[PDB]
Amino acid sequence: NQQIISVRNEIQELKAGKDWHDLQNEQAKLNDKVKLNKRLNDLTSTLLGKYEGSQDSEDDSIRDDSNILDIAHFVDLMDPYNGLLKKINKINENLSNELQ
Amino acid sequence: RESSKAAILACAAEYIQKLKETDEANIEKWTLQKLLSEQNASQLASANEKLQEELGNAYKEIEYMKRVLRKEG
Amino acid sequence: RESSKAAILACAAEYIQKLKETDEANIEKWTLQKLLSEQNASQLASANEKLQEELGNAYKEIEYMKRVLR
Amino acid sequence: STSDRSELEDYIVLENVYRMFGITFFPLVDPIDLKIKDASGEIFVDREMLGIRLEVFSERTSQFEKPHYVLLKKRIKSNSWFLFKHTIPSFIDVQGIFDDTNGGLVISHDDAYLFAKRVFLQLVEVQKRRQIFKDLEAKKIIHDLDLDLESSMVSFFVKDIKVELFVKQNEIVSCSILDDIHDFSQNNKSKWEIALLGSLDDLELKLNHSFA
Amino acid sequence: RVERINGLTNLQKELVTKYDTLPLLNMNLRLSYLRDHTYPHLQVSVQSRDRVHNDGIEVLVVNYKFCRNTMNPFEIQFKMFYKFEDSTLLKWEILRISTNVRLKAKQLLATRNFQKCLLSLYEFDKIKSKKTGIFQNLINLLKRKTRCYLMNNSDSLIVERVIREGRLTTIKLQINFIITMPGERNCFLPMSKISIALWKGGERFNQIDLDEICYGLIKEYGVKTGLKEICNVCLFPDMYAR
Amino acid sequence: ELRLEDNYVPTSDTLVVFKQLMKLPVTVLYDLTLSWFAKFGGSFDGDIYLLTETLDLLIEKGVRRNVIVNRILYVYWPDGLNVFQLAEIDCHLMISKPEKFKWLPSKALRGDGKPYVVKLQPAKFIENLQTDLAKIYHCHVYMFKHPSLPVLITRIQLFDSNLDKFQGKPLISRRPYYVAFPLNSPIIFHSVDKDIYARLVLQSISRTISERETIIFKPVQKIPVKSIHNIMTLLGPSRFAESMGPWECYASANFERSPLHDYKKHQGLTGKKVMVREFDDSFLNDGKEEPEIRRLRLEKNMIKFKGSANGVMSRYSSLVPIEKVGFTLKNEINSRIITIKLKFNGNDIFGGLHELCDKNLINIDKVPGWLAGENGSFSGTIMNGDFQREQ
Amino acid sequence: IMELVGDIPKYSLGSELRNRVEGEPQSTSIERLIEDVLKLPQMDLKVLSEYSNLRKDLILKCQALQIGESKLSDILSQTNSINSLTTSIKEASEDDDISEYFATYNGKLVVALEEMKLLLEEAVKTFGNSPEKREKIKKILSELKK
Amino acid sequence: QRLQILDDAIQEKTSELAEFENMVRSPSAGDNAIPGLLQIIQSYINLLEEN
Amino acid sequence: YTYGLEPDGPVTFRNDSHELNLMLNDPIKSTADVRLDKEEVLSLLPSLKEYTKKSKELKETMGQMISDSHEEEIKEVFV
Repeated sequence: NQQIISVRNEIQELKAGKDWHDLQNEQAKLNDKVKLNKRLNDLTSTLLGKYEGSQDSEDDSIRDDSNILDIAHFVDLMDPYNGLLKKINKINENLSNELQ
Repeated sequence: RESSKAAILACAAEYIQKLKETDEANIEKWTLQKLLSEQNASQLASANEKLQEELGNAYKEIEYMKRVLRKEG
Repeated sequence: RESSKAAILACAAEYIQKLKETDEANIEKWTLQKLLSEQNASQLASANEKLQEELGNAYKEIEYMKRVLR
Repeated sequence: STSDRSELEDYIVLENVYRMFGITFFPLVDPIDLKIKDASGEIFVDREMLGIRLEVFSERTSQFEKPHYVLLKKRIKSNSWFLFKHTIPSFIDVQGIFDDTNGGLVISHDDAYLFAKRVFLQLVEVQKRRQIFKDLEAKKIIHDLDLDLESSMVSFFVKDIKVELFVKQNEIVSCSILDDIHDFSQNNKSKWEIALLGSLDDLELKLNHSFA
Repeated sequence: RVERINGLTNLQKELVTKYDTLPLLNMNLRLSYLRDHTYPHLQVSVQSRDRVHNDGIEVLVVNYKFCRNTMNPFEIQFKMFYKFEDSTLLKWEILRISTNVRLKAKQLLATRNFQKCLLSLYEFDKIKSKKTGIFQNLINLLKRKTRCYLMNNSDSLIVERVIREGRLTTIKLQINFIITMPGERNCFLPMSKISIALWKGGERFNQIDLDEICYGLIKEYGVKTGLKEICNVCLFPDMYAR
Repeated sequence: ELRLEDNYVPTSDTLVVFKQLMKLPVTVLYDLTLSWFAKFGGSFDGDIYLLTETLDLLIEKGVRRNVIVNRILYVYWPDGLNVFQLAEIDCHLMISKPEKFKWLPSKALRGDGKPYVVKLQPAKFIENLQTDLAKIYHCHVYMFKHPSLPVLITRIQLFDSNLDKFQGKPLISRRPYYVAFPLNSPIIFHSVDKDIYARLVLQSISRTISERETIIFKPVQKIPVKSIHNIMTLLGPSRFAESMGPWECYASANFERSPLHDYKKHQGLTGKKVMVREFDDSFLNDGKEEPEIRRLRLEKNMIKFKGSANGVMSRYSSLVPIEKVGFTLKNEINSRIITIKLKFNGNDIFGGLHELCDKNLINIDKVPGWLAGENGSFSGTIMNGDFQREQ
Repeated sequence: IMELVGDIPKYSLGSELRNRVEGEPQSTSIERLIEDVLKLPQMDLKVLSEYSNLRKDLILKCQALQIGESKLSDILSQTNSINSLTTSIKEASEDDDISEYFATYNGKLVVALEEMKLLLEEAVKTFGNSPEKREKIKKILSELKK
Repeated sequence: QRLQILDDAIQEKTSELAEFENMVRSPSAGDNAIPGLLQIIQSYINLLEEN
Repeated sequence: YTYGLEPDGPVTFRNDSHELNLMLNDPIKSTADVRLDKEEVLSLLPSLKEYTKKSKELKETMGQMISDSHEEEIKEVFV
């Protein structure tokens, strides 16, 4: 009855330690860094030829941002309050007032 | 801030061995730092010198500038 | 090792103090030579960025080549 | 005088208008930290103290909920803040947020406002759940219910079926349906339980649709 | 001695008499904590304030000015009615908006819960200012070594260098910093996004690896130094081979 | 397998349980016994309606409690009550006389040192804990909520077999153990006992709560606390925690009303009054006095020891009375560290100090906050003007 | 016989799996399911083959999920922007007139520019300086800074 | 089934986007006149703020 | 920073994120080199092809409108 409680307490104690967390976090950081080094070397070589790889094509466009960019630009242009036509009306009236 | 003498002694021993352990890692990190720093310095020096000779090729291309200029005036 | 308990504790205190001092000492020299290496790298980079800038500006002369062949 | 009583009027009306923002710094001090400068016979405060008030607009009543407060003090040597007293409940780890901000070296009032905004959003993420659940109760979309303090685990009877939910901020992450009904086969149960997951804003709509 | 204090009390005597811990009631102090310690660059003023004593309802019309961008501050005006008793709001109305932000803020102001609208407008202003700051710093770091063109109504910029590996081989990079107003799907605040694009000789590089490069380098070095360093990588490899 | 059920009967001394029963009023006895007969019946012959009218006619005749207790212990259930009833009587005893029981706090932590806000559905917890405990000891577990607090309370009792005895086959009882859970907080409350059985119990709760990530309990205080109300106030999820002592009004939060509140009654227009302090130390030097200034001096003492002029809870009784505190000042003078360790004992340390301040044996302006009551219930060391809880 | 096991052992598989395999989980959480199934290890031979194929298919399924929500959020932001613009034009016009709003955009531009021209060709061209032409040219630039 | 109920939402939103695409559509050939007028305007714009 | 002298970089990013409320391109989870492939996800979510082509059609309509407006040229004289 003593021994079982002792071993259970040890089991609980082990998994809550700081080192157990720190080692896993460090390993994740190592993996991230090595992947980053791989990618940077690959892309700089691709920029400089002598690449001996792929990293140079757009056969698919599943991941993209041009959509939101393009529509935000258009919405800014078509704005009924800041649109180019509203702008030109304001400046036209200002110039007319200046002239007359 | 331990209170009991036994706790004081135990904490003192733990603190002593922790300091001893920390010193070795602190020593070890410096060699890696030296390696990284000298690697970066050598890389930057190589960049500077090969940019100097790339600019040498560029002044040869400025001799070609000067030829294209003679070929028109 | 030594006999009296009070002597043991006093030696422990001395040991802790010298450990702290030794751990403190090395940082200074490491940081000083680190700083010297850092500023050497900094001035070499200050020259390298020049070399960069006139190499880039040389494309104006490259235009002076290839815009003759308009 | 007459001017003072009448101009306090507009200034505090603007102060209302500023409490209309929710996150609201307010001043504070600690009595024991006052001392004398020994030559001018003048008093001064040793350690600065900042107060934050945390008001959330209750659209359910068009009033504001009972506010929350968090209070910060400066260390003696470090010239940096530390979390001394606060009203924020313990399930909001304000100390951890403070230690996370700027690596723990909270100095600037901008860092303090970052910390304050974090705790305020964390409080709004509680009131936002409580408001919608009480709204569902009010319109009889659900029968009686019981809530935990932070409104993260919630139990309710819809008509006769009863459900257990565990929600993060704005989102349901797990669901459980407990009652047994003739039409409530395991496949029916499973697809109901799966459909109940997602953002909380759609829960009212989908529950009303799945009324039967 | 004994003193009577109120919202107008001098802070010095409030402090000298301070043996409690309650909030300091000094009223301009609360207003300042609100106005220039949690909402700096928010120049607000109440335009009308009459209360209808017969109905017992306060009537307000209050005007705001957000001046993070002093070159073109945007403004807004709320009319507002509350019960003046039992602490309840009746209604509020946006009487006026500066045209420069009308559309971009309308969806936010279409939402109720004024707290959301006002403080989100505030954070929108500061985030726009920071966006412009990041771009201008990058432009400064690159201007003379590589001329560079801000475009898409200040949302994205372009940089360029001519690779010398091949004869006049060009390399082209452009970056995006888009700010999105809230309203739909997690929070209620304005939020921003970064993405980059690269070309060599007009040939676009696959965007997955480029995005992950952006991700990693920004996380390692922040947006500022991270993006300066992105430009170092992409616009200066030939120097960099070793 | 070894999980017990409600119909089993333990063994114990009859006189002790009789004395326990005598504490309860007549009405609760009537209710408990009606429920027990409804669920289990009894040796008595007749319908519950017959039992109802017998108990009635017994009570309108003004019979004494002894008759009912003797009936319960000698005719209705003469051989002994069930484990369920034994747990129920202790539940009622705790609810009726909360101040008779002691508690200790314990904090739940996860791997990264963060607080783990425990959120608990009772069914999974109880089944898992019962299955975990049954493999080692015979365990009966009873769970209930406090009538007036947001806390779930559990009673755990362990049994073992048989001094000498023949084939009667009972299981002898043992002193019980208690645990409590606030709804949303990292803290746990449990009884004060360090026998191996309590350790086994607490370890079993720590094991069973987890279900997705490891969990460990870290004690935060070494001296017990009474009266579950008080420990809930001190460390439960509430506004008073980290706003104790002079800082209680923020926990009250009634000083400030919502902004849309009426103008003319907003307290800012109306204000309040306070006393001016004195800083040149005339305390040790030395009826020639008048009422008003003395009144506000007493108010000053009140707020310094209570945090509000009206004195939010006699004038000395404090919010949560503290029986023991041990402090240790560490100050540097001429590059020499000096230790002073104060030890206080009583029923309310800070109330007594407040009384001494009223009698003018202590100078209010030189009482530090930690001595006034903030960091309440925490003994600790003060360095650099910052309180630090003892390890 | 302690050691012989022709199966995976217990406690080596996520909570959702050790619940579902032996009984009804009493609750569901897709996020828990995906971060549990992502832990499943590599390994009769037919059972092993179906295990590997099914696990790979499941990993691809949750990857497809994640990709889907990633695109979904951007689509929602887009639709919000378009809704804002459409509402603005709808209220500005007070009728639909929206296809012709976009079409007559360029026509309105050219007519606005020529009616501008007939006065600006002196009001700013003959002024020939930013300060001299302030009210028109500098106003245009200041508005170009909004 | 989760993937399917993502998929249906993507169809719905793409239908909205297609509706707006049909909304904005209109023909155009004479952009050259606008370009010439804009060049004429750019003449004065440069005369004012060519810097 | 990580191993030379035990940072400024990651903490700078954290503050930038908490002050900007900044999106950034998240990675994609994987296991045992079970990496994403475009064909499988595109088949499992058929919608993405329709989304791509109709967003394209939208983009060409919007772009030809923009070019006919010459807004880029009109704004170039204000850059």
